[PDB]
Amino acid sequence: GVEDTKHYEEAKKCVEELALYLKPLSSARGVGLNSTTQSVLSRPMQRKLVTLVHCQLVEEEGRIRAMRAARSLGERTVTELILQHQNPQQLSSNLWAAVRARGCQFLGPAMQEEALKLVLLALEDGSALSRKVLVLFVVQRLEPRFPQASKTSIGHVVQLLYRASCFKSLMQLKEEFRTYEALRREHDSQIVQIAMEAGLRIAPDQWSSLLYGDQSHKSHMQSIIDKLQTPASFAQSVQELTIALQRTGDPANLNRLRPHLELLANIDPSPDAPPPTWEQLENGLVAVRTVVHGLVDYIQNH
RNA sequence: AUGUUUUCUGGAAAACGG
RNA sequence: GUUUUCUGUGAAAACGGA
Ligand SMILES: [Cl-]
Ligand SMILES: [Cl-]
Ligand SMILES: [Cl-]
Ligand SMILES: [Cl-]
Ligand SMILES: [Cl-]
Ligand SMILES: [Cl-]
Ligand SMILES: [Cl-]
Ligand SMILES: [Cl-]
Repeated sequence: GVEDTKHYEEAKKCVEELALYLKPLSSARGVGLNSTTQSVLSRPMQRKLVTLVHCQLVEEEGRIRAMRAARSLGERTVTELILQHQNPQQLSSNLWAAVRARGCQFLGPAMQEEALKLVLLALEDGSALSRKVLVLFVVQRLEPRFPQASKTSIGHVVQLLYRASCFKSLMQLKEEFRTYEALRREHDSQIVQIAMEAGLRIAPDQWSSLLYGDQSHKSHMQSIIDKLQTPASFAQSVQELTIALQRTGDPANLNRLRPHLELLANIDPSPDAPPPTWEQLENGLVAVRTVVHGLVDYIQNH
């Protein structure tokens, strides 16, 4: 076209403004005291900003890299927004409330492990049992050992495996889930998905505490989280931030960032992606400037 | 990072088959 | 080609020396 240069100039201006947030004080948490002048931008955010800033927008290859970098920055931004907004003291309560609202339940690390191993004792041979019969089998063995357990709560553990698509009036375990390691993984993954859909962001260390009551299942939880990551993850995470914000009313109007974030999520990150037009380059960089500006402002004020 | 872990990603050997 | 044992390389991600 002949607007190519003009698009370049706007794109360059966006990147210039973003680069200012990497300067030692521009993103300070608070200027009241030297001890609080640390940047609000996490190490991943700073890495991803440096990567974008380094893109040569005067070369096609540089423009392709800038779009990938804009997408990566925007996806991390949603996570940072959720994390800053998130109330650590209400986290476990919001998690179990989300689980229980779906008629599911996590009885606790020792009780849940036992419930699942009992389900396997009944079903690992391929038997197809009615729900009432399976629940009864589990309750008769579990309840004397864990008096807090009940027929109602075991039914909820069974519903969680059901909602996790582990089965198939009659319940039969899929062949792939007829071992404890496989069944437990799918169970754990379902809880993580419930948490994410509730707008929660929980790290592998805390997941290990919540689901296992120790710190020796971090890599396992990290594995689960990573297998849930797809190209659709960024767009869904935008909708999940919305849930998190509605839990408290969104006084900062973070919801205004939605269209910009959704534009970024629509960026095709694959290497077989056609280079961006100049228009797409400008729009993408405006969007990522707007959201990073949004994040920094949110943290510095809240 | 000559640090920890995770996701995706391609060769050796053993036995068998044809 | 099937099954088993053992193992490459690269890209990316989280944690993180801070
Ligand atoms: Cl340039
Ligand atoms: Cl470049
Ligand atoms: Cl919260
Ligand atoms: Cl829910
Ligand atoms: Cl629960
Ligand atoms: Cl327990
Ligand atoms: Cl713990
Ligand atoms: Cl671990």
